[PDB]
Amino acid sequence: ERPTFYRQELNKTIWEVPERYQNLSPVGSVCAAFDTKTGLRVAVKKLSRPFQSIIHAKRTYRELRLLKHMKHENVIGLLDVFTPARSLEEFNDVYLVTHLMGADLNNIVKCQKLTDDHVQFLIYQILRGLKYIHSADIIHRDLKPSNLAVNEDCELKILDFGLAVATRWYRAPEIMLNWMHYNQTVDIWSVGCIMAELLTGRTLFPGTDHIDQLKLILRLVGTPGAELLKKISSESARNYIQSLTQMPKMNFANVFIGANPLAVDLLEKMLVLDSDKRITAAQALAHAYFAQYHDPDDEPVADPRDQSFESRDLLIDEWKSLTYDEVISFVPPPL
Ligand SMILES: CCCCCCCCO[C@@H]1O[C@H](CO)[C@@H](O)[C@H](O)[C@H]1O
Ligand SMILES: CCCCCCCCO[C@@H]1O[C@H](CO)[C@@H](O)[C@H](O)[C@H]1O
Repeated sequence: ERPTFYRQELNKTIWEVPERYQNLSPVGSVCAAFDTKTGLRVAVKKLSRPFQSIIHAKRTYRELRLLKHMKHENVIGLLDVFTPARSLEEFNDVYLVTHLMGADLNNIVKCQKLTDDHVQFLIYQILRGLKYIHSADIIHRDLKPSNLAVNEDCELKILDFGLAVATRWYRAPEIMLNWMHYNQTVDIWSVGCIMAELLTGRTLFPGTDHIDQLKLILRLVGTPGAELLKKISSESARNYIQSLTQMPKMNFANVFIGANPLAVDLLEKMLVLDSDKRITAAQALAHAYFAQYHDPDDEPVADPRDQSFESRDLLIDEWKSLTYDEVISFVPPPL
């Protein structure tokens, strides 16, 4: 079963991969390549210093376990995870493979004009992915147009977590403020931002820094009431924003002109300041805007994940060894 490998140097390091992967070419760290096995293009990444230390080794372990768990049409999946190591002593390097998708929301929104119909389809698919991820007790904290890949048949996948500045544009405000603990609806904020952009062709909130970012948000959704108070995040953050000048809530129908009234009704549930009042992925899926696609029996949740490890105090070589095993025991997606 063991594949045949080959070495090569690639920008200050040796890559040692199976020969089904041809024409490795870097974007770092990461390489794009072509899989002669599946006839498709792929992305390959080699972790750096997986086992730097107790801290890293265990994070490596947790991240790998998380990634092999991801099994959903709208979410990225492992094609392959391999080591050139033939045994534990020489075990230091881990390599990951997924499909290299073709296009992303960023580049398609730059040059095709979407209709209300395209948008429903697209956003449906993100929501479908989000719900799965969320169900897995995971918060993407970084959804954005370039995190969202699509292929020729218009299938969309979310990509950008547990792995790898050009945008605070999609960040929930509470993340601007350093809330230190987050609701999953942070992502929902990003989703409304992305939808607005797909509808209008342009960025909803193109701030040039953290503070300017808040100001733009406040110009659309309105200054909040004394729920400023329940931000003992930072007295000086609190005061700072209390100092801002006050803005009325804009009516979304008068901002998103020509849009499907169902679509405007959705944004208004997603672009809400209080994370406690944002609609969740699950509810968004049922919104009448998606009537054409909604199918409650076809919008699956993630299965239970065993996370015993997270508490155990292990030395580095124990952590390294639990990693070796997950490598060994990776079983590939069919076809
Ligand atoms: C469903 C997701 C895939 C993206 C589709 C690419 C954009 C197609 O093209 C769009 O089609 C509309 C009519 O259907 C036209 O009115 C628009 O002007 C045009 O930009
Ligand atoms: C820009 C000025 C207003 C700040 C945004 C309001 C805070 C968002 O919502 C807050 O998020 C927290 C979790 O993230 C929750 O624990 C809080 O209960 C909730 O109020």
